[PDB]
Amino acid sequence: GISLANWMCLAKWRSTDYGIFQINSRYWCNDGKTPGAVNACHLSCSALLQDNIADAVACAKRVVRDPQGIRAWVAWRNRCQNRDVRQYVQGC
Amino acid sequence: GISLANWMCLAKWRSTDYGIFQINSRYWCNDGKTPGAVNACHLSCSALLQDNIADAVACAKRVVRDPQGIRAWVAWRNRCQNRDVRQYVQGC
Amino acid sequence: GISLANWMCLAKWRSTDYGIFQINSRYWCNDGKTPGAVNACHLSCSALLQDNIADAVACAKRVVRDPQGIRAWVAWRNRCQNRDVRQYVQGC
Amino acid sequence: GISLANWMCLAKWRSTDYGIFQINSRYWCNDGKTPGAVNACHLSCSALLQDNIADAVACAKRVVRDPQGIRAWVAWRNRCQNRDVRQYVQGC
Amino acid sequence: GISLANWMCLAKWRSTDYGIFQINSRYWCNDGKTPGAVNACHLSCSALLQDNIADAVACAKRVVRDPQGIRAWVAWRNRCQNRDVRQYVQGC
Repeated sequence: GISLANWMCLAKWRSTDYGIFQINSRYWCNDGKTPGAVNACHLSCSALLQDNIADAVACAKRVVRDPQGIRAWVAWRNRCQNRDVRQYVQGC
Repeated sequence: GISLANWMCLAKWRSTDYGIFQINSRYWCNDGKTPGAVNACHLSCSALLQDNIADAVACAKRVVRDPQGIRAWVAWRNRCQNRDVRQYVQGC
Repeated sequence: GISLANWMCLAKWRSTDYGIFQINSRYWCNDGKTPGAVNACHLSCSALLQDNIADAVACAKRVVRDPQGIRAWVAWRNRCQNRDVRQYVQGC
Repeated sequence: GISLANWMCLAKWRSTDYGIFQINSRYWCNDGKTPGAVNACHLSCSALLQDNIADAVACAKRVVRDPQGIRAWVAWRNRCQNRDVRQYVQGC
Repeated sequence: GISLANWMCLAKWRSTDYGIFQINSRYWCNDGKTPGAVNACHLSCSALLQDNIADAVACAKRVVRDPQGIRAWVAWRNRCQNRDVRQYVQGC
């Protein structure tokens, strides 16, 4: 992931030292984010998958999906209609 | 994940030292986020999956999904209609 | 997850040292977040799944889903209609 | 992932030293991002997959998908129509 | 991934030294990005896949997809229509 380290040492027989660390930080910003909007989809025998990860830091993900065995998807004579469909997405 | 360490040491026989760490921090910001809005979908024999992770830090996720055995999805003569469908998504 | 450490040491035979750690913190901000809004969906023989994690720190998740054995989803002659459907999502 | 280290040392028998680290940080910015908007799709026996990762730092992802065994997708005489469909995406 | 290191040393028997590191940072910018908008697609027996990675730093991804075994996709006499379909994408 992330590893930081900061050291100082001295010996004897003025000083003003600075360490400033700023990784994912935001200052005076107007951030905005709008991932993954879905509208008016028709799914008959179908899959939709989304990872809408908006801001992760040092995050870990592990996935196993459908290792083994029969999948059958069958469709016939289905009727799907979208009419006058509008999507406005404005992550301003 | 995230590992930080800070050390200081001295020996003898002024000083003013600073350590500032700012990882995912937000200062004076106007952050806003709107992940994963879904509208008016028709699912017949269908799946929709979303990870709308908005801000995680050092988070860990482990998933196993449908390892083994028969899946069958069957659909016929279904009628699905959308009419005058509008989605407005505005993560300002 | 997250590990921090802070040390100081001295020996002999002024000083003013600082350690400031600010991980996921928010200062003076106007944060807002609106993950995962769902509207007017038709699920016939269907699944919808969402992880709307908004702000987690150091969080851990472990999942197992449908390891084994028959799934069958069957639909016929179903009628689904959406008419004049509007969704407004505004995570300002 | 990310590794940083900072050292200082001295011995004897003024000084003001600085270390500034700014990795993924944003200052005075008006950032905005809008990944992965989906509108009005028809999926008969079909898959749609999206990774809408908007801002990750040091993040790790591991995936296994459909290792083994029969997939069959069958569709016939399906009718799908889109009429007067408009999408506006404006990540300003 | 990314490795930084900073050292300082002295011995004896003024100084003001600076180290400024600015990797993926943005200053005074109006950045905006809008990857992967999808509109009005018809998928019969088909797959659509997107990685809409918008801003990753030091991120790692590993994927295994469909290692082994029969895939069959069959479609006949399907009718798909798009009419008056307009898409506007404006990552200003």
